[PDB]
Amino acid sequence: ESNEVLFGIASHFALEGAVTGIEPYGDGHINTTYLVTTDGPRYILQQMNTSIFPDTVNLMRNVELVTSTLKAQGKETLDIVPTTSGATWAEIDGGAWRVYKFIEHTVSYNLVPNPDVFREAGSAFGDFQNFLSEFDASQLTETIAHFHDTPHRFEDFKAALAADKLGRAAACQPEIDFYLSHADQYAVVMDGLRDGSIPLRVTHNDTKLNNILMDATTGKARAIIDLDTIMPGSMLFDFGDSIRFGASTALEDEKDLSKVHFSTELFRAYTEGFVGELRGSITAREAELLPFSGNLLTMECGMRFLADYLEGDIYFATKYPEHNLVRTRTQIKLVQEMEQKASETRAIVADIMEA
Ligand SMILES: Nc1ncnc2c1ncn2[C@@H]1O[C@H](COP(=O)(O)OP(=O)(O)O)[C@@H](O)[C@H]1O
Ligand SMILES: CC(=O)N[C@H]1[C@@H](OP(=O)(O)O)O[C@H](CO)[C@@H](O)[C@@H]1O
Ligand SMILES: [Mg+2]
Repeated sequence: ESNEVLFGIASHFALEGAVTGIEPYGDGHINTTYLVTTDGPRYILQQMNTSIFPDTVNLMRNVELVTSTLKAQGKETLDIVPTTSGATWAEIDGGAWRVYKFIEHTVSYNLVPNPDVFREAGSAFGDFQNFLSEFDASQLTETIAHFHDTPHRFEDFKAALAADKLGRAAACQPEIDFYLSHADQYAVVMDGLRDGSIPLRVTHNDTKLNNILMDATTGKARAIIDLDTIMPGSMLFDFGDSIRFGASTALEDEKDLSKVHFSTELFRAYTEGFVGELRGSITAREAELLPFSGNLLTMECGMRFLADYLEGDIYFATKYPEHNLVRTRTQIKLVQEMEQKASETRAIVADIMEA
């Protein structure tokens, strides 16, 4: 957007300084995020993606509930900056906008630099699961239906495949056939939720590493951010998605596949932190499925990238024509290694569960 428009958006909100700049910020794929610099404090300005989140009112009700509950326990969270009229967000010229205080003195990662960071991530998201269990499902309505319903995601993929809108399928048969051939594996968690053998828990559902901010001095988790997909699910969704993004030795969109590997050391680090917090609640069946949840969420995210590629990149932000194809290829590479290292990851979980 133009500065004129963005500065105009900013004037709707109860900011506490003269705005000097509003610049695109971050590696989030969904909302459109800006850093607001002023003569004092910083802010994050976001245009919410209403094609993905059509029910802005319900989305903001969830964010308000989660954040206000954290605040009421003296816990740092996202601080909504209200409109100058006291609302939690603003509809302006057909767009939905919100502002958060910029969370200061923090660092974040798109790639794990060492095991300690990822262990801390595990601890933080494990703790967040405990926090979220204080809510019952009825308080947090789904912001996106079938969000980690992998069989449903596969129906979406198959439809995108069959339509082949852009004729992109011809260049990615190996990737397509990978997802088609794994179709038998996609229902394991949904089946478990449906018949009661996996508990339905309130979950974050987007636990990739760059949705948590760590303190720049202590290295401890300061705040879990990107609260848009908090809703009922399985613990396995949060665990698996974290492993997907953070147990890789490479970026999500790394072009050079030789750099992309699944790290059992990073798997162990995260699991130690995560299970460490949830040992009192984790069931036998959840523990059994922890390794495979890595596979599952990586395949789900990968199929979604490839579906988006086949549909002309309508869902995820992209920087170049092949971006989603590049992303799907890292996810496949990771799953190939997770399959190969299945016995090691089983052993790692078994080991951590006793200790
Ligand atoms: N309150 C905040 N303080 C500092 N940084 C933030 C804040 N909120 C978001 N960010 C940064 O902006 C990025 C994108 O925001 P996010 O809510 O994750 O958007 P998306 O939904 O598009 O992923 C985050 O990954 C993080 O780096
Ligand atoms: C609401 C939504 O679709 N979020 C996506 C999206 O997360 P963001 O933090 O919003 O960029 O990109 C992820 C892949 O990087 C994917 O796993 C996730 O489900
Ligand atoms: Mg995000």
